[PDB]
Amino acid sequence: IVSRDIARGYERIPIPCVNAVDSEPCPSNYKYVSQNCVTSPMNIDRNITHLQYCVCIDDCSSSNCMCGQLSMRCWYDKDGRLLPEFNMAEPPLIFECNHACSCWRNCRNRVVQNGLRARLQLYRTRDMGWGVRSLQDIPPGTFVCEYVGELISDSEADVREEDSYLFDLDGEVYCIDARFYGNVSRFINHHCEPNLVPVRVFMAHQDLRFPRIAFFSTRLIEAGEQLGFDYGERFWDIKGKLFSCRCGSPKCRHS
Ligand SMILES: COc1cc2c(NC3CCN(CCCCCN)CC3)nc(NCCCN(C)C)nc2cc1OCCCCCN
Ligand SMILES: [Zn+2]
Ligand SMILES: [Zn+2]
Ligand SMILES: [Zn+2]
Ligand SMILES: [Zn+2]
Repeated sequence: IVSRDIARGYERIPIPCVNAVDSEPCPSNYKYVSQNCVTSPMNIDRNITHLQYCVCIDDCSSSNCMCGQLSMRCWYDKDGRLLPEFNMAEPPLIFECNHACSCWRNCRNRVVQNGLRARLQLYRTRDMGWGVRSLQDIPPGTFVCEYVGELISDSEADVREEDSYLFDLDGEVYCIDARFYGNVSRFINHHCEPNLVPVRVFMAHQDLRFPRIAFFSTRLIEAGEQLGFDYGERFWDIKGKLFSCRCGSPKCRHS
């Protein structure tokens, strides 16, 4: 246990850092942030009159909810987990209720905006690197964590040497660079048969150029199991020429 909480209390629950492999301290060559940040101007559309919202008089569990319609339909069940019908292979955009909605803060269409609910842990792996794992079982379709970092423009990401922490939000594209500023997600390793899938979500604003990346479990994740997600083709078309994926999956597509 090299750190009581890498989030310094910014998350709803601590994210401890342990090392049972060697004596290396907890990573400290980056700034931990719980929400996305920018290192320049960024004209995100936060005009409240531009927000589409609902006028539900219930807990937004009816087919009339405008926010559910924008999401195709509300995909969250009573527990806040994605319904079985959710398409993990090609996730729809999710629009959660916002402050312009007539509903209450505890309505059904609010999950990602409620923050971290799982017991996660940053840990030293065998390959002398770092990974993240759940310390509890996590049912399928559960929101685990958001991919947080430095929001930057495509051209800006194009002049950065270290590109191993980028995440594309594919006119005019933007990326999230978790190299200098990032949250626990910057430590999740790649996996060809991922237990985590990224979903584009909109909460306080609905500027389509700036979706927020939420990781939902693709199946039951057992306590102690390491978290992972598919980095994608761009990552491997570039890094594939430097090393082979070691996710160790019988279906590994990058080794
Ligand atoms: C590591 O894998 C990734 C690399 C990326 C990258 N790399 C470039 C390579 C060339 N240098 C050039 C360096 C020049 C240096 C000059 N001193 C700048 C960074 N650029 C961009 N977007 C910008 C592409 C240009 N646009 C015009 C299309 N996105 C990337 C997304 C990646 O997968 C992310 C997958 C998830 C991984 C999560 N950890
Ligand atoms: Zn509603
Ligand atoms: Zn609502
Ligand atoms: Zn709403
Ligand atoms: Zn692999």
